Amino acid sequence: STGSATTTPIDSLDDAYITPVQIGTPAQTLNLDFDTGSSDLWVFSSETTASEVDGQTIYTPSKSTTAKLLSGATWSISYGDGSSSSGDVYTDTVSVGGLTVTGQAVESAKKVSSSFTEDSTIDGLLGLAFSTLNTVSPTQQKTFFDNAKASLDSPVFTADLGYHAPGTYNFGFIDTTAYTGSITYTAVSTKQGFWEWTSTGYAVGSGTFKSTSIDGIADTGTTLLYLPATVVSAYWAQVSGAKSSSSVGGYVFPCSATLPSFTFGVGSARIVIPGDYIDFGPISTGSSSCFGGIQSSAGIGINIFGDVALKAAFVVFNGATTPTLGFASK
Repeated sequence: STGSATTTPIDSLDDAYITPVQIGTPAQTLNLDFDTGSSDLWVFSSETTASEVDGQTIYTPSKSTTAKLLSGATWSISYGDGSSSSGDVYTDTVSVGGLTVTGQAVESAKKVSSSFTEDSTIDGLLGLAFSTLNTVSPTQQKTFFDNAKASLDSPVFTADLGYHAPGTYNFGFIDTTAYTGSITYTAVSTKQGFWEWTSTGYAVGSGTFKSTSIDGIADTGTTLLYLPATVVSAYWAQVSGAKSSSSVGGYVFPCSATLPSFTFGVGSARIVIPGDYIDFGPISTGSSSCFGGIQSSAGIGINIFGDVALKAAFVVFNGATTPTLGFASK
């Protein structure tokens, strides 16, 4: 089997991408944030505290003839940005782009943190990291991909995120028309439950490539590119007037600037992030100070190749017995 679904930016900045997902019978379509940095499929629901729902579409398990309460199971998650959610668990039929999993754990939120409530465009998350990170207790549950894998034509999914435009998540096949050149594959460590890999270095604009190992995660659920402070300083030093602002929370730059590109290495291959992809717009409405798309990871504990990096590439998440990642230009 295969599946293919379009993923759409939630706003004009590409702050996140939403993909329609069919849950239950008859289908209830919710727009979920596909997140290769986490491993829970959780949704706003008829069980979510009413004051914490503000425009999201909800899953109502009582209206699904295939929903079954997973007795005794609860979940609770906290994300790297400080947001969180928790609740109980159903199993139900879940379909993405024509690919159907029966008995998928659907984690129904009883509580969500304010950042989720305040984002009416995201109805929940669909985790695509390794199932070892799934938070369901006392019996950990499998991700949608883990449940589908054996049925897929090939045990892979691909992320093809658009810049200021829709893109595609495919399951079970590699669309050879969706990229240019070849796909360069690179080793993955699953020891932390992430799609963790090592970039071979970077360049700023037309500058020379610096060969240096940068361990990080491929994370579709993180907006920005978070890299070591040395790398980030080298980038922003090429933007007149850019500076790190403690009060804003990162590097800012004059909105009048033209940003240089940023290149990262994948083995001997190179992925070029155009400068425009690094512009996240005014820090507040009407400001002439703009927020940068490359930020320091120093306070995180891990480097994160988020959407800023991934949308410059066609990315293969190869879930073979020994997982690997592939990157192609497009």
